[PDB]
Amino acid sequence: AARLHRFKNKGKDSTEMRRRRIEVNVELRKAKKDDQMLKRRNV
Amino acid sequence: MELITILEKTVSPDRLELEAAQKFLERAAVENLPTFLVELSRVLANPGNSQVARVAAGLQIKNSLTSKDPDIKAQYQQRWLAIDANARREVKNYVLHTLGTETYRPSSASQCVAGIACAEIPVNQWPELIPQLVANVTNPNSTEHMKESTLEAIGYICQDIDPEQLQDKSNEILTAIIQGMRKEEPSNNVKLAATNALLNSLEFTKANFDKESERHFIMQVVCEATQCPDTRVRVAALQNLVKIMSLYYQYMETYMGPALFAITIEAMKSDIDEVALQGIEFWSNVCDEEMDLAIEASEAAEQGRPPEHTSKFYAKGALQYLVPILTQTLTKQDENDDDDDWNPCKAAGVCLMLLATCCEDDIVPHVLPFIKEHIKNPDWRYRDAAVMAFGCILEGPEPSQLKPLVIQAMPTLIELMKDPSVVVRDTAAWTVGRICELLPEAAINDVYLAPLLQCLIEGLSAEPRVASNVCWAFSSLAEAAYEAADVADDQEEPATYCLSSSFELIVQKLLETTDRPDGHQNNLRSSAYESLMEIVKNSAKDCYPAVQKTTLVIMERLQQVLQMESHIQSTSDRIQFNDLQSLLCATLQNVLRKVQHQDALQISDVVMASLLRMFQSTAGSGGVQEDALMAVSTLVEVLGGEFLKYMEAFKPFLGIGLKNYAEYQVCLAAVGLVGDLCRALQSNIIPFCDEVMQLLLENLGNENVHRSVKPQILSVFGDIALAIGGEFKKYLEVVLNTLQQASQAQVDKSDYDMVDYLNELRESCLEAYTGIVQGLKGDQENVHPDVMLVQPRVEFILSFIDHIAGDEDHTDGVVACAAGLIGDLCTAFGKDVLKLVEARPMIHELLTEGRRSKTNKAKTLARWATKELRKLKNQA
Repeated sequence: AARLHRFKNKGKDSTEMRRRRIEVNVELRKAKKDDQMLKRRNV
Repeated sequence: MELITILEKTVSPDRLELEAAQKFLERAAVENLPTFLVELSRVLANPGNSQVARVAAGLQIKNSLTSKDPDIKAQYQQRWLAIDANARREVKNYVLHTLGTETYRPSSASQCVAGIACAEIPVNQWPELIPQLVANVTNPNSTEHMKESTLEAIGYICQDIDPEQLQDKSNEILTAIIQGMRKEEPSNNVKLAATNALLNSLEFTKANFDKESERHFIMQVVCEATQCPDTRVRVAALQNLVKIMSLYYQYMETYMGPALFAITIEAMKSDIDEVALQGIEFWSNVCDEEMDLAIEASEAAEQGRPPEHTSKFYAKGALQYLVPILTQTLTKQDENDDDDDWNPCKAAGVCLMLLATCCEDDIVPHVLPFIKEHIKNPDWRYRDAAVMAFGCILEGPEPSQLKPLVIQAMPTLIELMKDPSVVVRDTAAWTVGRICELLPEAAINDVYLAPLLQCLIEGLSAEPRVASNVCWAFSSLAEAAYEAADVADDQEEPATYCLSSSFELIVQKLLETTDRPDGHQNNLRSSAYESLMEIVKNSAKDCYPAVQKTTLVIMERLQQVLQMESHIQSTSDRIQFNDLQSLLCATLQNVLRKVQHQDALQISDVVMASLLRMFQSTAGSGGVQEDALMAVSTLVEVLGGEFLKYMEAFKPFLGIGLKNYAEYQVCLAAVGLVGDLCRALQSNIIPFCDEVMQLLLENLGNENVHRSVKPQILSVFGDIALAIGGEFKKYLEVVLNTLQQASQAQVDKSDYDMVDYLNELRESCLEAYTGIVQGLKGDQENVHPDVMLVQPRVEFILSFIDHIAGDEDHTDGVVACAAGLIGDLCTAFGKDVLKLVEARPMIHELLTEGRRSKTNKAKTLARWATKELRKLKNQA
């Protein structure tokens, strides 16, 4: 079809930014999980 | 009444006739499918009927036979095959004789041919179809209409029906289409019909691709067909040639020079739009597949294996004749610039941008003379491409050697941000925006920072099309500053950096631009809000009063949202409201994570009430509440163990969140919320555990939910036991049975989607076992007597990872938690598991590759697993 998602900054939509934000949050959730767990286990 | 008149009325301009005809045809098809279709086929087969009626009959049968939604089409296929063979064969007689009796350039019956065969081919009840079509094309006495009608039907056959059902009959069809593809054909319409049908059937022509003589025969046609005087044949042959390149790049080497590359350059010189576009599209795919092959080459190089596929560096040996023409056609812009239509002007940039990435550092000398010479042109046309091509080549070359060019052109860029040409200022905004993201250090230089920064602030007050492009520059500039701030200012959080001097000025300007009435144009509001999210997220310690003021301001913005839920009169208004509510809630996450614990107390009550009412404000539109509850979790992540003040006023909302069973995202976020709740509330979640656990087990039994949510549901079982301790015994028996059942499920290895799906599924299974083992273990004392409840299951748990260790798909995440679980199991019993582990040597090789695993957490769990294994052996 059309690859219009590469013309300067037209490939930055409301839905596109939504998935970018949530994947950051879950990694922080992942990071906070192990960091809390690792500190209680051993250095 | 006569059905011929019905076919005329469905095209006549009368609303009442259309619904009456549609109702009668739909009712008759359901009432008597076989007889009515036979009657319809009889009428259309007659050449004496009016062409309008025949077209109407063709589309009506097309609508009944096929649709847009695959599920509706699939059940229609099952309905058709249930019809008796004589009735099915009766319409086959008329349909195969209807073609060639219509003077219309498209064939109405061709769509009908596709629909019937959608169910006939899988059941193979019409085996004489394919041989019949071959004879029609090969017949020299056939008329022009009959030739093209058969070819048109052929294209529909290979476009709608699944490719697997046509794998066997590829040889016969290809023989027919080539016969009608000969350049000796006088009629041009036969050529384009053959060209369109040819490209639709390139996915199962590999059975004919293996023969080099046949392969040379097929390409002999398209190379000669490209030179056809008709413009439609020119693009169609090239368009077919584009798809040929996309698939069979491994064998196009022998003809690229003598036959292929000569046409593409010539086709790219055309003053017509499509001819130059398809040629540009062709060479873009060459670089694109070169990159993917380069990825495969990079994948094989590190592993040491020979590359299964190898490229030939076409892009490097063609940019000499590609850049000058591409740059020349890059200046074909228009005064009435619009972003709605794809045009060769914008098509030029993306192909040039793709070429720069593909050839990496071999595009710098071919473009610098053009930009340096036309950057001072009196007309904006040449200055537009002089700066646009500068940004389009910023990616791919290494930054250090590109520094001398960008540093000297920066003083020109700011002046170019002031010329009266609207397009150049819009173009310059992207270039400075691109240069900030890709070149952090160059974008921040005090000799040019203050003039550049002042231009950016003044720039956003202009037309929205240039305000949108500069907002992302502001956000990237802050991120570039942060990457330079942590190195210089402090180590864990910046205190005061360069942008801090103008930080308080720009942040309120971003608040101002969000209030502009033209925020919808070029997604201005979403651009500013995202820019506002990043600039607040990246601040300095001296900016605490600045972020404090906007925190109050955004709270007042929430107050504005409170009293506007009754202003919905149009659907688009709700859509913007849906977008607006998501942005503010997302912005709440950034500010709540960048404030002081004391400052959070005052805003806790107002936000909690605001979040509570906003959850219930959206009775429908489940998308917005997906962001709501995760925003609520962010409050819990920072507030601490003081959230019990609202727990009694949160259970019905938490309960109904898991009671959806329709949307997987909300419950996927909901299981995160309860995980976040227990992770902070610690042992105060005991009275609330009974309500969620009973409902949570119900989700396990129901299989109507999405497959993706199941591992996350199993993920929350382990952690809740870690908080309460040894009070989970009342639910321990139930979960193990579900854990037993879930671990029993297995699937084959044929489709990579479900192959990697089970990897994360068994990954969730491992961590669930870790939580209950750690939960009953307590805090510091020895093993509790509760460990005997899971004692009989440890053989099964070790057996489950025995199969995982025996597998060869694997995932770095899976191998990590398994090693961590072993340490927990070793702590659980020790000597008891020693006999169990010795009977399973596959876990020994599964832990040795843990050392191979590059992920650090895999290493930490790997050393954790082996250190306790030695202690168990050294226990006695």
